[PDB]
Amino acid sequence: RGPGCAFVTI
Amino acid sequence: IQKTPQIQVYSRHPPENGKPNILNCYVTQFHPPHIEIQMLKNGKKIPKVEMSDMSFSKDWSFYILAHTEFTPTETDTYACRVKHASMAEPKTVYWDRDM
Amino acid sequence: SHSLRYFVTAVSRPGFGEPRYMEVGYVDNTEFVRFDSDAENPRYEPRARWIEQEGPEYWERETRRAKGNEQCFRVDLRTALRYYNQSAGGSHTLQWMAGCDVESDGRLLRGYWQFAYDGCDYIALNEDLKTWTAADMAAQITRRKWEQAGAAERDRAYLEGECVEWLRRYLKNGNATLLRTDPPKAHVTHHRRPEGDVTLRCWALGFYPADITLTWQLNGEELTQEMELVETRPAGDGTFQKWASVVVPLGKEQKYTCHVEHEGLPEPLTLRW
Repeated sequence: RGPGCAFVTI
Repeated sequence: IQKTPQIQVYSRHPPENGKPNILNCYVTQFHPPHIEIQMLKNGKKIPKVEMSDMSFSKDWSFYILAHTEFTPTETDTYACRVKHASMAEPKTVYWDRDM
Repeated sequence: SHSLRYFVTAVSRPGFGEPRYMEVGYVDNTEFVRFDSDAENPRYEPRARWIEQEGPEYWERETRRAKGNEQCFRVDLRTALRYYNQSAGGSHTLQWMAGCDVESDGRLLRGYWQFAYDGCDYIALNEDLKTWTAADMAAQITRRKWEQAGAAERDRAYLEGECVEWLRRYLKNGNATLLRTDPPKAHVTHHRRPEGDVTLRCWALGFYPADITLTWQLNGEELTQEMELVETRPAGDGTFQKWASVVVPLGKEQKYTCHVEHEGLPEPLTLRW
């Protein structure tokens, strides 16, 4: 299964 | 920040006139990802060409595979035509059976 | 060892709606899942036979993940415009690769979690899975932000846990195909040139995985002859192809040997014309 950003933005 | 596509046109199996095969157009090392690729037989667009999903490499440049079923002959000419923003005009690459 | 990797791309298109958002997943050199926000009814979709029998929960969870990531990348693309003081009218790309290299005993050899903006390195998780390498001043803003938020901790947990566990399952699902190491079949072709010399071309066909080394040699000396090495290319059937050429004087062909190294070979190949 793939990676999740978890709404961590640059 | 613009990389020009590298283009290879080649058959899946060693080609034999009269024997069914697959013709590939493999396009790599380009950026941005937007690209238009067509496979041509005797100068005409080939109707059934399958496109792989685009992905990218370790150096972030993009790559994609086009392919079509064909039976090579002595009389038919095959090519891949690629349009990308890094190039003023589309580039047509003919199949070279030794490459 | 094997690898599970996801390749994520968002590309803005101002004036034509929201960015196009895509994901593709691989085990080694075998694609197995995809997502494309421009598809009719976008869903995570199978692209290998050995993933098709994951139940509906799997596809619902991965689709939900992709659609959350899509929103994140919209925010990221807007933030990059601010960091770089760029106009809102241009098209830009944000890319993300994450995944794990795992030995057959389950040991994590390396984890990756890295980004590029407009085709150039932006920020990358270091091999320690604790610290970040930022490529420019804009990425230093991101590094400060993720350091203070402890972002790497959650990222490392994916790389040491979920990534490793699911790679193990995928290799079990696809054990009929994913474990093969098909060695290259190699030969040398001979092409006289009008200039009076000869091109020798060393071919490697039918191999998997894609990593291979093709080298022309004499007897240890450095080769000054004209050479050429094409990019490794897919045959389309799960195998790969490559060739490597050298221009040699007519009558000297037998001095040159092509050397082939590949994971599937018990010994490297040495071939002559």
